[PDB]
Amino acid sequence: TQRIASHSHVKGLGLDESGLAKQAASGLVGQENAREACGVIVELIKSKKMAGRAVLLAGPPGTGKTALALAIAQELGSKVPFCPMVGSEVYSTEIKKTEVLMENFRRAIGLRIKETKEVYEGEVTELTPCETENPMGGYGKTISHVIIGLKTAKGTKQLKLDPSIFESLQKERVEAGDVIYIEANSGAVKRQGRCDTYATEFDLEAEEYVPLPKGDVHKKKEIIQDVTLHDLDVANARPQGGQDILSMMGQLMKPKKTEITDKLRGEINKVVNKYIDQGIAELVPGVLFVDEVHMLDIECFTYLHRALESSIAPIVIFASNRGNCVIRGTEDITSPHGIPLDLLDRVMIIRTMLYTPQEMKQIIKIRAQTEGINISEEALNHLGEIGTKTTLRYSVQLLTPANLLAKINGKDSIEKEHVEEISELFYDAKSSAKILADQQDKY
Amino acid sequence: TQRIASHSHVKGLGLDESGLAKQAASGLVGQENAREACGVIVELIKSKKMAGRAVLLAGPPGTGKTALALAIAQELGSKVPFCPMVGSEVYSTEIKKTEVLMENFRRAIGLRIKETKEVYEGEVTELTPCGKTISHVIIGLKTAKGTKQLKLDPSIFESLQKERVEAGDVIYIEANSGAVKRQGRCDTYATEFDLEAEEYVPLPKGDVHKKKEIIQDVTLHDLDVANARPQGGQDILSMMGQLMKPKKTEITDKLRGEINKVVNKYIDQGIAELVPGVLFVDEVHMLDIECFTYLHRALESSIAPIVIFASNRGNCVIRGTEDITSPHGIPLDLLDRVMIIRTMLYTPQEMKQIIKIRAQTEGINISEEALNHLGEIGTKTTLRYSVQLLTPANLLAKINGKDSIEKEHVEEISELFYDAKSSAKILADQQDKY
Amino acid sequence: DVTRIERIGAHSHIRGLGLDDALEPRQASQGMVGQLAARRAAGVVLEMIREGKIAGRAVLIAGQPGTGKTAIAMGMAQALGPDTPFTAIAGSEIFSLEMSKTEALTQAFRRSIGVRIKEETEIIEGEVVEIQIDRPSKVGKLTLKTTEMETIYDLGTKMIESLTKDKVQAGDVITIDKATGKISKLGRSFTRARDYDAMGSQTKFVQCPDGELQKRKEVVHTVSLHEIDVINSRTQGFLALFSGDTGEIKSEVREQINAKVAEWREEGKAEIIPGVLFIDEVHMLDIESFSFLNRALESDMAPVLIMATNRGITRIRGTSYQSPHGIPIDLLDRLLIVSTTPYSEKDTKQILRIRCEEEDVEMSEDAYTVLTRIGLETSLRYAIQLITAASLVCRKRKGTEVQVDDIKRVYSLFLDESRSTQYMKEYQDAFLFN
Amino acid sequence: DSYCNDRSAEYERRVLKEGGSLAAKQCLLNGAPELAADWLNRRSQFFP
Amino acid sequence: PRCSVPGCPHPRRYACSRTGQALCSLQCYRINLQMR
Amino acid sequence: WSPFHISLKPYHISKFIYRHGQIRVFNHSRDRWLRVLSPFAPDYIQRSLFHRKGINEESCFSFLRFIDISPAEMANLMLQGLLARWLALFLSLKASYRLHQLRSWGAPEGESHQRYLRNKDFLLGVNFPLSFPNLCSCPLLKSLVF
Ligand SMILES: Nc1ncnc2c1ncn2[C@@H]1O[C@H](COP(=O)(O)OP(=O)(O)OP(=O)(O)O)[C@@H](O)[C@H]1O
Ligand SMILES: Nc1ncnc2c1ncn2[C@@H]1O[C@H](COP(=O)(O)OP(=O)(O)O)[C@@H](O)[C@H]1O
Ligand SMILES: Nc1ncnc2c1ncn2[C@@H]1O[C@H](COP(=O)(O)OP(=O)(O)O)[C@@H](O)[C@H]1O
Ligand SMILES: [Zn+2]
Repeated sequence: TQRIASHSHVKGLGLDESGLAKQAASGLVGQENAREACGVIVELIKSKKMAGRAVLLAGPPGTGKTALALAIAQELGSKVPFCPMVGSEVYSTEIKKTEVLMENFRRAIGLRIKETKEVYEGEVTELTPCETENPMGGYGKTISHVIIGLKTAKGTKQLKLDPSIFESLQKERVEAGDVIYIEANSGAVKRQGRCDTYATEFDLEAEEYVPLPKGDVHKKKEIIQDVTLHDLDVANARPQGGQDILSMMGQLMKPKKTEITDKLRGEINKVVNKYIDQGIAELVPGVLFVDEVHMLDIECFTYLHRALESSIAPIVIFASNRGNCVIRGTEDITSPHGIPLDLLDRVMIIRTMLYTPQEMKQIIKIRAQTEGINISEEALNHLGEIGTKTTLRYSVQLLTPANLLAKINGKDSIEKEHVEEISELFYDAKSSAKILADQQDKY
Repeated sequence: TQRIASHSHVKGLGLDESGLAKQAASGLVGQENAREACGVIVELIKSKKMAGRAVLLAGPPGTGKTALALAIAQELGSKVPFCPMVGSEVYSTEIKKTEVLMENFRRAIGLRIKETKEVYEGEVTELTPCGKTISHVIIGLKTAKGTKQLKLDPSIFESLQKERVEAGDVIYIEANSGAVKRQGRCDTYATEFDLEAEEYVPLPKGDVHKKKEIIQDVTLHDLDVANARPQGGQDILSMMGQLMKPKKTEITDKLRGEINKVVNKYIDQGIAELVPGVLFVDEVHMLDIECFTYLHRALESSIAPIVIFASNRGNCVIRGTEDITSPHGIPLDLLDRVMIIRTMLYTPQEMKQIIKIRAQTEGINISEEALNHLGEIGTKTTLRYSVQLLTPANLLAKINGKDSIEKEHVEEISELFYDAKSSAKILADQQDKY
Repeated sequence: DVTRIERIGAHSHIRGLGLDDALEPRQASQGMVGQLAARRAAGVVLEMIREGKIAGRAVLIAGQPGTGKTAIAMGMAQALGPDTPFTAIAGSEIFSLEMSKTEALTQAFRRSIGVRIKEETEIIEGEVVEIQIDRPSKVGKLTLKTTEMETIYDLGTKMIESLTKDKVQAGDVITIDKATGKISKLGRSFTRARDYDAMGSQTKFVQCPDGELQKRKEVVHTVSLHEIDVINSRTQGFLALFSGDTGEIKSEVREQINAKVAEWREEGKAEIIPGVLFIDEVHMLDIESFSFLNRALESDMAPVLIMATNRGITRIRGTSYQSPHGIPIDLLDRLLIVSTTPYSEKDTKQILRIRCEEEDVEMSEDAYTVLTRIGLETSLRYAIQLITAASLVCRKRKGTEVQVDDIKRVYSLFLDESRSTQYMKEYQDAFLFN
Repeated sequence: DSYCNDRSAEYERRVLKEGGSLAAKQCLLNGAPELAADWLNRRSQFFP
Repeated sequence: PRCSVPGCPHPRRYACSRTGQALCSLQCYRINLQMR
Repeated sequence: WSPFHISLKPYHISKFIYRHGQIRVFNHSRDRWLRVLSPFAPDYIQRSLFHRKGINEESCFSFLRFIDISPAEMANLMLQGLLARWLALFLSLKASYRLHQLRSWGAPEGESHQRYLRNKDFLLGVNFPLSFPNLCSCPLLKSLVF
């Protein structure tokens, strides 16, 4: 069965119908004003009205700012793009820092385009060129159509096809008992292989046999396909239909990322507007989430000023555990959250707060009953006391190694002695830092 | 003859049968406590059991650290790989620093493969190929020592055909490997026309068929590099090989595992044997802290070669730490992974013996009173400076018509070519004019 | 006699992580000594790795230089064994010259997850004895031999073209996957290795196959998740699995692989075996790299990380900020920290015996006493380096069991960092820079 | 281009200047040797 | 087509190069050659 | 008007450097061992891919069962150079349309009895909406990739 992450319990923001926040719901506990704020941001995103509105989830390490940013992805659901990142992803060696931001600004916007696929496929039982009873004057014979017999596990039928098909039926080495297909929107015929019925006609033959198709000879579905605008940007920047020397050379060579021009973005914006206006394509604007935003350079921050203002851009979520740090890529310049004051002016900051001990105990209980672990009430009370002495990501994290220790020591649930044994085996940052300072001459 | 290089006189460590140092032997003198330690390292490398074990030669400029490490290579001889590198070679533009260390660690382990080289050569008397129209090719070869028929497979004949060979060409076939070379037309046909666009060569005076037992030396790095990028297979003759430039690249430890598993298969079959060698890192203090922190895996690795580091820096800053002083220019955490052989300054009484060993190697004859003076000026400067004067002094002696160095030649050269400590006075006097 | 490629490295003696079934560590077993607290902790995370139930876990093995942090990791790697991935890197291996620090870590993570697959197959495998055809479409037969049988196949129209385009001959050994129809020559049969007398530029002799000729079976494969990412990066991307040319894989591919592998895991077609990523000397990572680990430890399919580090409260690279271990606090509370403790004389004597057991060396108990003192007055890893050199001096001395006189000899030849530092200061201005 | 004083070196550079093999030349010139074999008779087809 | 050997239901994979009978496995190859 | 057309004298390689000086030639006997001691030999691929000791055991070339590659196609692609790359690529362009049809209309049970993978099922680059087969099959998406 599926393995469990650091966030698998986060199922949503768990808001009331009025948009207020419950003490503990949808796998979250506390942070009520920040969950209420993310409620407003979920309405902001779900409205599709806005571009480049941005929020910064500020607050100390292990206060749930990454959890709330993922809770938003659950409240939106998988139908709209949520594009996660860390500030450190921008440090590509193939492409400039500002262009990696622009790609993530283009991954966070999805087309949702619907089209019919219609195809004729089956084992070909005959090719029967149908002559007309008279040729036209001066010709020995003339064919109005080729009959092709096709079959599948549901049945057989003849198709009547344009005489120009017959060249394609000897370009492909078609012969009766092959299985073939024909795109009804294009009229090109393709060969899949000998049908599996004939796999016993030799002890060996140099072709993979294809299982006899099922469903009717003529097939239809409408299918709704999702592409981000970054998929369109890439497919136009590096074509895949490789029947030319430039494309083969460009496909044998290393598949290097490239600094896509403002012009391609322009031409794609000019075409998807056509297909949204024609009611072919829905647009689903979404979210770009950057965790660890304090890793961006002052060059990257001074690019986000254009990017967050641009009338195309997604909603953007930032997170930062940093205090009054220096802005990366300058020696002196300190700024709150590690983010420049002129970018920090452009973002709606959401304050995230330290947990009180009684919330930590409730979070640890939710982790236990989602990691699959049963724990005694006195052990949980001790584990929340460890949380009080340390941090949430230490105290939560002792649960599994306490479960291994309990299992090995013949018990199907955590008890007091396991939590104090694991705490003796494994240190946290605050206890290890004391051990370093007491030994600093030996390291 | 071979050119006289800066180390060309050192021919071994010059240890006795007990491993104690002789006072002057094998082109070394003095320096005994490091030479005896290098005796233990030669026995270590010859014992093969060890992997990644390492040594640091530590001591001033002009004290034999490069010389003793080359003496180790001379005590081992050609059969065991010794790979020299400068630490400054690590800074590539095409691959990461911590790859150049792994390439050089893989250059210092050799396979040692035996095969009988088998050469057929001569005028071709006939080519005759024997499904219907292909099987194998009989070929006849002739020389002024006799004739043979060979039975070439069709994959050899594909190369005779590609070489545009016909009856009456002179051919070299290497029967192990299918190296087929056309060598021009046999000169018995040098009148087929009066003038034709072929070189004509005399019928070979040698044997038609030569066997040699030969030994192939091939490093694990040759196996890695010759497999990791798709091989050329494009012996000119194929313009596809023009477009894609053969850049170096970061060969993955995903491949090296398979190369180890294949080498194990061939040495278990006994087709090859292994000669774990030495990697020698001159200027080890020139490696970045990132590279030193990679040696904390590479020296531990149960395949690695023996590694010899050499350094002459004091308590300097570790390159690329921007702040951290450490002995020999090496992080203490690596300095604790190496056996340190300390190296010592020479007294004047050693330097005279070095200048004499240099003189008789470099082709000089020297009068004892000039050799006294190259001793004295060595005491004022460095061993390297005194040795450097010998060819200049000889070259003036030759022009002045004397076949030996005498006092006035070396005393003239001493005033003509300044040493470092002499120039460091001039740059402090003439300071504001540079 | 014959030396394998893998041989005695700095951790060769550890052959597990010595634990009773209750995860109680023994004082000395499986080649490990002491560290009882850290070995319980290592055993607990070893059971966490074997369960695989949870993702993005991490452990930091902290403590002084020469206290077993890499030993616990390279021991745990063998208690885990093969069959589960264990990627080990030094922290400076990620500073690639062709991909970002976050890509080189992403590839290091993805190489530590194993997708197991069942695959159903049939392969024919043997010496082709002869090929026969009619001559007009074509119909024919060919005969396969294996050590147990000689057998004949009726073969189709495209097979005759495929065999004749692939140029097979009698006595070649071939394999074909019948479901795919693809031919493959392995070489020429060893009983045939004389019917031609010069061999085409690549040919190889193989022993003829054995057992059943058309083996029909399911096989299990383990594919590391990174290969599934690389194979999809470009149309022939699989060559980069060996050339290392994996230049920054597009994120749209990796999220498609996660979706497909999660879909296979629900259908039961594959099972995801979580491995370990061990980043030895993790303090070498940049702040931009540690801030990437903060999210990489939250994927629903990250490995278990293990790290090790010698650093005190120390500067994080690429910053002025000082933190425990040289690791940021925002990673250090995701980490769960195991602390190793310096050795007692008792543990130090036990380990020096286990190195002698591994190096195949006998020592006097007087020599173990003197060696243990040396390895306690100076770093453990220096005494571990004396014993090989003591064996080599003892051989040269014509001894058999090394004595105190042989230890004191090697201790006079090869210095540790303390005696080296002291004698460096006794000549300090002759070295370069401080 | 490189000149050389040797009959075999002349053959190697002549063959290279002719285009190294019919396979490699057609592969660049026509896109694959199958597309060269098709090009010669796509001459006669209606919908190549 | 099925294995010559009377007890075997499996399809023909090949034939014996000595005896000419249709066959399906090493087991049927032994059984055939030990009665022809 | 036309460019100024220039032809420098051809670069002169002596008969000696051509005969004895080329490492591709004078070292050919050693170069055979670099080709023989190679895991890309079809023999070694089979010995790793199908003749393992353990049920679970760590084999390279496992991916050659899930890409459509013969061990001799892997060997040829590694040892015949860029010509074998180009022709194998052209054959993979042909095969991509064949794979796309089966991949986008076949949906019963699983590849066998609801278990095992099948050949080609690591080639996921066709599954993208915008991959050239799916794009060519879908005339609206074709017009967005102009
Ligand atoms: N004991 C010796 N016997 C013979 N020659 C010696 C000896 N010691 C030094 N030399 C000579 O010193 C010269 C310079 O090489 P040497 O090994 O001294 O360089 P080094 O200073 O130790 O190395 P590096 O410059 O890398 O630090 C060489 O000509 C060498 O032969
Ligand atoms: N409000 C919450 N309710 C429940 N669990 C939470 C909550 N906030 C955080 N967590 C738990 O605490 C961990 C640390 O918080 P997280 O958001 O992941 O780190 P950070 O605050 O540094 O960004 C989470 O991964 C999750 O396990
Ligand atoms: N507990 C141990 N049991 C056995 N060998 C050990 C143990 N601890 C250390 N070693 C050995 O001692 C040496 C130093 O330990 P190592 O783990 O490499 O140090 P470090 O943690 O500083 O890198 C190595 O040769 C190692 O194999
Ligand atoms: Zn039967």
